[PDB]
Order: sequence, then structure tokens, then C-alpha cells
Amino acid sequence: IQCSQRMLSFSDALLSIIATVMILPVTHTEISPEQQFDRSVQRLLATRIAVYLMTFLIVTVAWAAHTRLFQVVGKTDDTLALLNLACMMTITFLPYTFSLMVTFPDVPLGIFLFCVCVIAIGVVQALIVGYAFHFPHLLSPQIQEPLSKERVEAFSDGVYAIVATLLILDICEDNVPDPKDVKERFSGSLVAALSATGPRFLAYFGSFATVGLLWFAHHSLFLHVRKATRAMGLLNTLSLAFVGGLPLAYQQTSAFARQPRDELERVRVSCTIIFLASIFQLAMWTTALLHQAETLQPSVWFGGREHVLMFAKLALYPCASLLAFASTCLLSRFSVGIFHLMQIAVPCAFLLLRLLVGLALATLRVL
Amino acid sequence: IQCSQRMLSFSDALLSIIATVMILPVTHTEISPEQQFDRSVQRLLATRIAVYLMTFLIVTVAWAAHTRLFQVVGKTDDTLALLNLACMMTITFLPYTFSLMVTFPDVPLGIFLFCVCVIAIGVVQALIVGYAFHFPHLLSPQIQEPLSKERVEAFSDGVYAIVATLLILDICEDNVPDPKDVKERFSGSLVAALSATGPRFLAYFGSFATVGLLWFAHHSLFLHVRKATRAMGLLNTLSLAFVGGLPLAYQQTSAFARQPRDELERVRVSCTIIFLASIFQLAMWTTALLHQAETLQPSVWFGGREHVLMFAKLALYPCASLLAFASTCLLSRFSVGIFHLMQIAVPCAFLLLRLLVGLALATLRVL
Ligand SMILES: [Cs+]
Ligand SMILES: [Cs+]
Ligand SMILES: [Cs+]
Ligand SMILES: [Cs+]
Ligand SMILES: [Cs+]
Repeated sequence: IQCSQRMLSFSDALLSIIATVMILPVTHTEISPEQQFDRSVQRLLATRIAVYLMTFLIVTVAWAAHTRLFQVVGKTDDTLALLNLACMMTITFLPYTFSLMVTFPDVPLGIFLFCVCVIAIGVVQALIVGYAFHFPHLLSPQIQEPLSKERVEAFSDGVYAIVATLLILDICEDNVPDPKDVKERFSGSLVAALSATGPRFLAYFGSFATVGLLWFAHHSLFLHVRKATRAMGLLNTLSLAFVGGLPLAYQQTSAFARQPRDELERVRVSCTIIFLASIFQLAMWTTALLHQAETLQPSVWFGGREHVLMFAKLALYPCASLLAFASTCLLSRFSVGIFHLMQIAVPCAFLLLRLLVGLALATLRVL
Repeated sequence: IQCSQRMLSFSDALLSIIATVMILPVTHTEISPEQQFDRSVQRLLATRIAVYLMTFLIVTVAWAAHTRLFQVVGKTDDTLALLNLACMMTITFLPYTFSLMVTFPDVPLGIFLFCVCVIAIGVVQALIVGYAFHFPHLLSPQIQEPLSKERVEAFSDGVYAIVATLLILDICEDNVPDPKDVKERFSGSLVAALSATGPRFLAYFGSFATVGLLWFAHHSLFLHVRKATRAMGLLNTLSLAFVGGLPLAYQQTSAFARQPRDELERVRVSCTIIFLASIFQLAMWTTALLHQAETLQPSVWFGGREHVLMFAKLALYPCASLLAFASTCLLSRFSVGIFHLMQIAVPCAFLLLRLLVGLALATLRVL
């Protein structure tokens, strides 16, 4: 009998990466001025977004099934480890089946391959369960539907890390200039290319700050969570699904970004993505507050010491993105400036959150 | 005061992904028949491999510095969490500095940016240390150079997962056919395209099996390790660095693979990569055996119950790849067949390792 922590952690990392890499087809979508007014390319972009969401949810379902299985397994062995590796191999091939299905929906080949993959996952999991029940010592103590917190945490961490890596790869792809381009612009001057590419560098830091602050909010939330209910897990899955779309909002090399579009439209899309990513974390927090005794620690109970702090932590980004979208809709003049100011201000608010909470609550109490 | 497990796990995941994504430039290298005999493209491929190795080692050094720092920190706070996120942001920008340096080595801009990034990492880490020492409660109990095992495990898991994801992405990119291609080959027949693309599907399973079995060996090794010495950490870093090259060996869409080359040369390259990946794990095992009392559990001591099993587990792949290379060099006729037979046999040997060890040792004892 061996400990099963590392095996499940590796499974979580693999599955998170597999679920998050479904956004790449969306990022690489190409639209040009010649095809700007064509309907097919717009419909294709929309369908690709939908496909990304569906594939993310499928991979998440598979991961949850694996977690429920290894909650009963408990202790792993060499045989069970190899069988879990086979199950991971089977799950990883789902992306290819869905790619085939997307390329050829009417043809039944992709459907058959997807069904065969699901059936292989099923038989492998059934073999693992039968092996564990055959040998009592392997099973968990309780045997011999809240999901486990550690698994959810690992999956979320993997998703966020992959998003950040996508951002930095986009920077590495776009910002670097070519020798011929440098020579044509100026007489072999790279300082000038740096001067021309600085805003891109700063936008990268802004995007990474956004992702890191969202992760910080999620981490602070799950630190205070005694138990994670199934509803909280579903809301977390939705939040992660909409977190995977951040590259679509904060990428320059992406063919998606390189299309005829107005600045206000890009700002609106990015704000909507951020709001959708953060509102589901806020919903997790509220749902946990409903059943505070079981799903939360005493500190974050209603009227607790850190309740207001956590509420502000999780409501900072949603309210800010909603304000940015409202400014885009109403003012129509300073929207981009408001969005950039918010991008650079939300970090500062996070760093000084406790002092702001204190001063605000004190001022409201006095008056 | 808050627990620092999840923060460090997220840092490990991010840094592992960042270190492993340095292989992508190598995979996307293009060589054509027109430029087959040109020296520049071959030299470029070699230099890109070297650059990948160097960048991996740099990111690993940064990760090790962070681990040594947070061994003293112990307990994290909101401020320390945000500062660690800033440090991760700074480390993630190293890829871009190195890309600029590669594109323009003679120009000093990339060098200056790299130095500034290192200096920013330094100042952020110094601020974290001063903050922790300013507040005694945050520091670890021991304060108020063996690396931590959990961090190494997480980093290795991330690297392996990213390799597997690269493999599956390569499959998704190449194997899927286009509608026009299907129509030109046959009268709208996708079953025929499947029949033509089957060997690629099977090669994917072979490559994933290779990666998963290497991970299984590493996991079995670290399960029995009481303490991880600095030398073992360095050997693990080298093993991971040479594991990142597996995509170069098991990818079809990669422009690297799409070049004029003989089958025997590809087999030799893949075998060399696998041998280099596994021999360093074997070296970790031997180095730990030297100081068995401190670096190993009683089971794997010399003459232990699981010593022979672990030795076989960690020597299966090195010996097999060496045999495949020797067959390539000597026989020159059935080398590819031997390589494929080995690819599909090593998994079976892993699954039946205990029975083979038993029968072999018994036969040797009797005779
Ligand atoms: Cs974890
Ligand atoms: Cs992870
Ligand atoms: Cs971990
Ligand atoms: Cs990881
Ligand atoms: Cs990628």
C-alpha cells in the first residue's frame, strides 16, 4: 500500500492543462478586413467559443469522476497507479475526438471515437474499483457528495498557471522584432523597437496582475472553507471555465485580436470575461455563507472578523469590471482610460484592502 | 498567519510550465530539402537545443531560490502572498528577455532586460525576507541544504504533464484531416482517412506510455526517499530537462520532425533522449543508495525487500534504449522494428515487473 497524494496531484495537473488548452483554437481564429463583413467567420468564432466551453466541462466531468473514485480507493498500488495512468491516457485523447467531431460533425466517425473513449474510461475505472474491492487493505478506512478540497485547489491552480503561461507565450511571440524589421524601421536600432513595444510589456504585467489577483481571491476563499459542497464545486468549475478565456482578452499575437474591431468592443469583451470569471467566485462565497456552519470557518461567518474583508476581496473585481462596462456604454468617450485606470488600480486596492475596509466601515458607522 | 502550501504549489506549477515551454522554439524549427545541405539551419537547430537547456536551468535556479526562501518564511500572509505573486510575475518575464537575447545577442538590450529582471526578483525576495523577519510570528518554528521533497515532486509532475499535453496537442494538430483533403483523396470518405491515420494514433499511445512510465518510476523512487539531498535535486533537474525533449522525439506535426532525415536517425535521437532522461533518475537512485541511512527508507536499503524491484524499475528504460541504439548501430536492418517492439514491450514489463524479478532471481539462485 502506498500513499495516493502525488498520483492524484499529477492527474489533477494533467487534466487541468488538458481542459485549459481547449481555448487555443479560439485564440488562433483569424479574421481579416476582406472577410470582416462575412457571416461565416463570425459564426465560426462564436461556435469555437461554445466548443471550448463544452470541452472544458467534459474534461471537468471526467476529473470529478476520477476524484469520486479515488475517494473510495484511498491507498494506491503499482497496479492501481498504472491503471490510473491508462485512465489519464484515455481522458487525454478526448480532445482529439472532439476535434474530429468539430471538423466533421455530420460524419459519425468522431462520435464513434468519443463513445469508444468514454467506454474505455469506464472499463478502466470499473477494473480499478473491482481491484480495490478485491483487496480490502487498499480501500479507504471509512468503506472498510462533497468533493475533496485539495483536488479542486490543484485543478484551479493548474488552470490559472496555464492561463499565465499562455499570456507570456503570446508576449514572446509578438513583442520580439525581426532583424529585417529593425533595419527597415531604423538604422539597426533595437532601443527604438523597445520604445515602440513598451506598452505591450506593460499590458503583459497588467494581465498577469489580473490573473494573479483572481487566484489570490480564490485562494483566500478556499483557505477559510471548511467543506466544499457540490454546488460550490460547480460554481468553481464555471469560474475556471470563464478564467480560461482571459487570454482571449489579454493577447496581442492571437489572430483573434488581429481583426477589424473597435477599441470599445475589445474593452467590453475583456470586462465581460473578467466579470464572468469573478462573479462565480462571489457566488461560491454566497452559497457557502448560506450554510455557514458546515461550509465555512468561524472567522468568515456573518458578523465575523474577516467576513467584510473576504466580501471586499471577492467583490473588488466584479464591481470594477461592471463599472468599466457601464462607463463604456454611457460615457462613450473616456471608456478606454477608465478601463486602464481600473486595470492598474485594482492591484493597489488589493494591497491596501484592509486599510480601506477599516476607514470605510468606520466612516459609515460614525455617520 | 496562513498556511503556505497552496501558494508554493501554485508557484511550482507556474515555474514548471514556464521551464518546460522553452522546448517549443525547438519543436517549431523548420528544415526543408532546399535548405537540407545548408549549414545555417543545422547550426540553428543545435543552438536552439542548447538555448532550451540553458533556459530550463535558469528557471530551475529561480525556483530553487524561491523554495529556499519559503523554507525560512514558513507561514504566509496576504502581503507575502501578493509579494510572491509579484516575484512569480518577474520570473515569468525571463523567457521574453532570453528570447530577445537570442534574437539579438550582440545588441545589449536583452542583456540589460535580463539583468533588470534578476534584480527585480532579488529586491522582491529581499523585501519578503525583511517582512518575515520584521514580524516574528510569520517565521518558521526552527528559525524562531537539502531541498523539500514536496516541491521537487510538484515541479516534476508539472513538467511531465506539460510534456504529455504537448504530445496530445501535436496529435490534434496533425492527425485531423481537412475537408478538401478528404474529398481529394476519396469521395468524401473519413473512414479511409482514419485508416490512413491509425499508426499516428497508436504512436501517440506509445509516447504517452513512455512518459507515464518514466513518471511512475520517478514517483516510486521519491515514495521511498526519506530525504532529498542537493545532489539528488540536481540530478532530478537534469532528468527533467532531458524529459522536456521527449516531444522532439514523439511529435509528427512539429516542423522539427518534418525535415529530410532517415528513419534510423530519428530512432537514434529518440533513444538517446529517453536514455538521457532515465539514466539521471538511475543516478539519483545510486547517489541515494550511497547514503542509504539518511536518504532512503529501510525497504530500499542494500539487501532490502524492494531494493531489487526499484533497481529494475529504474533500469528498465535505460537498458532498453541503450539496446535499441546498439541495434541501430550494429544490425542496421531491423532497428526500427526493435525500437517499436521495445516501445510496446517496456509497458508490459512494467506491469509484470514483480513476477519477472521473482523468476529471474530464483533461477539465478538455483543455478
Ligand atoms: Cs496540489
Ligand atoms: Cs497544478
Ligand atoms: Cs503538489
Ligand atoms: Cs504541477
Ligand atoms: Cs502551447
